[PDB]
Amino acid sequence: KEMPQPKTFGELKNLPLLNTDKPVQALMKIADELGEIFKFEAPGRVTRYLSSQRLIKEACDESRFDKNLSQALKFVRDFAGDGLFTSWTHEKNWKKAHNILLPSFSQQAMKGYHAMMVDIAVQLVQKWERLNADEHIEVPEDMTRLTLDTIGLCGFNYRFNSFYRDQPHPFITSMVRALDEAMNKLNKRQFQEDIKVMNDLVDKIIADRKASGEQSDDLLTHMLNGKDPETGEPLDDENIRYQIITFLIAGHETTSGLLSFALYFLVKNPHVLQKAAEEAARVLVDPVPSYKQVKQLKYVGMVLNEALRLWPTAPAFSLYAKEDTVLGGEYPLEKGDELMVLIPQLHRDKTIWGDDVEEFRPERFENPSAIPQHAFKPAGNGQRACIGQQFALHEATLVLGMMLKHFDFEDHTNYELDIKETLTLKPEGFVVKAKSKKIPL
Amino acid sequence: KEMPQPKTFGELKNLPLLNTDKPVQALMKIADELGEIFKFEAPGRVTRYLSSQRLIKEACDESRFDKNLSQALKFVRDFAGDGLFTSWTHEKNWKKAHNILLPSFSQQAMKGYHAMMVDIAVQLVQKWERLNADEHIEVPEDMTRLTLDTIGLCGFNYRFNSFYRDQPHPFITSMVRALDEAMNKLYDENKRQFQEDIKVMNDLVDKIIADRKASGEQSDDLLTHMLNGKDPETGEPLDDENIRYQIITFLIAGHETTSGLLSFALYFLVKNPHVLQKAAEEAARVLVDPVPSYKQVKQLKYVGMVLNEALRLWPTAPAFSLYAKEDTVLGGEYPLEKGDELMVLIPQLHRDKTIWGDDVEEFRPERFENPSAIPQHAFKPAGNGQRACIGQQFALHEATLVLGMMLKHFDFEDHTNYELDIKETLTLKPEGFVVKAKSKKIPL
Ligand code: HEM
Ligand code: HEM
Repeated sequence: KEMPQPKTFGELKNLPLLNTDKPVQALMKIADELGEIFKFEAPGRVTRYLSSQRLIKEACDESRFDKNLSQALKFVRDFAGDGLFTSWTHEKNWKKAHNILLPSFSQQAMKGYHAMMVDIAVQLVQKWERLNADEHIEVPEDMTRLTLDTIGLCGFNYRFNSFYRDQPHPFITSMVRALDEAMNKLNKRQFQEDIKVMNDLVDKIIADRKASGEQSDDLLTHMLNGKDPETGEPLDDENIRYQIITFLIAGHETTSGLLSFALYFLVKNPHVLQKAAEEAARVLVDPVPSYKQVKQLKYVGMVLNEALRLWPTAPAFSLYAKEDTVLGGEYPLEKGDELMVLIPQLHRDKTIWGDDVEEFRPERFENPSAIPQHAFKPAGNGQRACIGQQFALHEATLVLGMMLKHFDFEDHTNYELDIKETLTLKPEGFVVKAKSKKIPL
Repeated sequence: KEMPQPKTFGELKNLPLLNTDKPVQALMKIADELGEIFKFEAPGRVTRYLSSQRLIKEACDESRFDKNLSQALKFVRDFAGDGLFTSWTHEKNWKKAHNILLPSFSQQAMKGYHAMMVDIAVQLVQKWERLNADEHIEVPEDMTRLTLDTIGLCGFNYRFNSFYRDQPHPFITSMVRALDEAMNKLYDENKRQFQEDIKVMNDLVDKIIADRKASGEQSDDLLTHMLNGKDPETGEPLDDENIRYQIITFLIAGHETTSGLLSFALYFLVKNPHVLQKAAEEAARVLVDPVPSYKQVKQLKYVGMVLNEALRLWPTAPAFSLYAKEDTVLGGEYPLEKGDELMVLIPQLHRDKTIWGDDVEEFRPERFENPSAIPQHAFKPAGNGQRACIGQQFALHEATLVLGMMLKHFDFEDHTNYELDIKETLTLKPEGFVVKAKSKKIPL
């Protein structure tokens, strides 16, 4: 009944324990030591970190707990505003935007984003095809170039052309500078300038599209044409801007991290790589993969789910108790008390996954119906789960499938995993050499 | 712009594509080929079948579309008359009965029907408790015995005593034969028999109304409510003949839709043993008294989710008809003229993958864990708007109660490895579904 709590530093409470470049990995070690629930305090704040499926399934009951705007989300809200990710569930724009955008993020909707995803995918594979013998690839760097550009094209038909440059388009620079500044807060002049660079570009694109009247296959067209069936209202131009900035912020790094971690696990487990590469060869028989072919990349999808099991790229999400309640028959909580779900620990719960939790075994996802409810939560929970989850997996399955069709990979530095933490996780410094199989592209 | 339509074969039009006694299932396969809307013609008519949530939301706009009496409903009107189910919305009795009966069908009103539901539910349990080792249960048959008797007791305090008989009470025999004849019409002896079945139904129900009025007895049934209610709008009460039509209508409209729901839920539970275990775990944790209380039925959350998921896959009154009130454009692409008919294909609506995900055929009650998050007009087992099922709270309270008791008292075996066979009439049901129950020996 008494909750464990790690070391306290007087009036600093537990804050000093997170004065580190890798706070989630430090919290996982605290979960290692204290078990399924621990208390964590900062000067005027309290949170309880949950690690076991037993307690997390109760936390995921939406009649009892709702998404909380953590301090990180409040700082990201200075530029993400009231877009989906940084809104309270009871804010009117959360509901409006959710009802309008849901159907445009469905698996069926991926069919209309497929060609633009392929356009950027092909640009990445062609870059690697064109490398000389004395060169290597910087994985996370190229995966981020890919994901940013794909979200810019599918989101608002805008080309960042990140594969044509050494220094990123100026929006990307301000966006990543903006996000790092908000994560560092856990400058002001630079922060305000970076907000303006983001709003100026996105506002201009929205004003240009409304002027032309053109209809394309992007999310902006859907937002300009959508009407919330409940209120009957469309989103205004400011909120559309925040949704756009939000797709980029929430989707670019989580998705590039997944691709980087999946390639990492594959070069470290050659037998799994070979099985995934043999599926890619059999399925992707055309020089341009089709939507239906990506859907048949089943083992590739299993590789991606297992990479997400071990290193879910948006690793913690925050909840608040809606009313007074008791968690797991043991821990009484009051209305408003906050819970943090530590996804990487949930995904290491030996009572669900077996004792081999640290092993990379995509075969765990062979039968998706066997995974207990709330045991696997890389996309968060319920109505506040990631709306971009079908987009992210289609993109990553498409791209990983193409990589495996076209190249053999070498882990030429015997890379040592070093997980860098920002809003998201990624394998910093991960580099490979790819040798082309010379297959038509 | 042009409406999709299946191949036409000269003067037979699209009729050769429905050479079946299971047209909704056949129609769902055409929706799978042609999409969210298709026109369907036969020499006699023209209708448009709608399957996506996006166009069904527009068809559900009551200022543009209203309930159409299909031909089945017109044939059923010969014995259901101007009861709520077979009336046009503009008929005076529709609006008077609607206003008067709404408060007797609310959730709150279920509190007063609860004891009578419990009465018939205990008889079903006792029947199954008393079977010998070598026996099995006919599911839709017993479920239909239960619903008819529950509707009879709660509707007009009449006991059909279906669990005491091999052959139903004469009223039931006549009602079900009258219904069958109505659907089969979609013959001189059929006609004479149909007039005899109408007289059996009317004579009994008229006699019971008259006995009630002559005694002044006040009971907990819908008949008392209709004898004493007055429409707040016109200030008038229902007359005796209309009261007879609503009693027949409750039985017609409620018996097989509700029995079909229970049968399909038990079918999905025995084909999905992990779900059945989770549901039975809730029934054991919640139903701690000898017989369930109203409050206990309301706390059977997972049991209600199982029932909703069964209604998502196989909505037991699967299609409803609408007519355009005025000229209008549907979905910004399809112009309709006043009077044009639409059919809502409920099971196909319920498989719209943009709403529910790609896994639409799976039985997963957890899809209903947070009802408020299901998109508007995505789940429509009770029809739409002011013409929606007035008996919906009654049917869900009954089913939740009965399935909760089933799961409390017995373990179930799908001893024939039953192959799902969906018979279509006015409703759906798993024809021939059979099971063995093993008592948990928990006394009532
Ligand atoms: C593998 C990649 C991804 C992962 C692991 C991921 C993870 C998550 C998680 C854990 C949440 C919930 C956060 C919370 O509870 O506070 C979330 C929400 C969200 N994500 Fe993703 N995400 C991914 C990709 C994307 C993409 C590609 C997009 C957009 C194109 C996107 C847009 C969003 C949005 C808009 C929300 C908020 C939804 C709402 O609350 O209504 N994400 N994501
Ligand atoms: C799960 C069981 C049930 C289902 C799936 C169901 C379904 C429906 C549907 C879809 C409609 C609309 C028909 C149309 O638009 O043509 C309807 C109407 C109706 N149902 Fe139900 N029903 C069920 C149970 C009941 C019960 C138990 C009763 C009575 C005790 C009942 C009585 C009625 C009546 C009177 C109407 C006509 C309402 C009006 O138009 O004013 N139903 N039902």
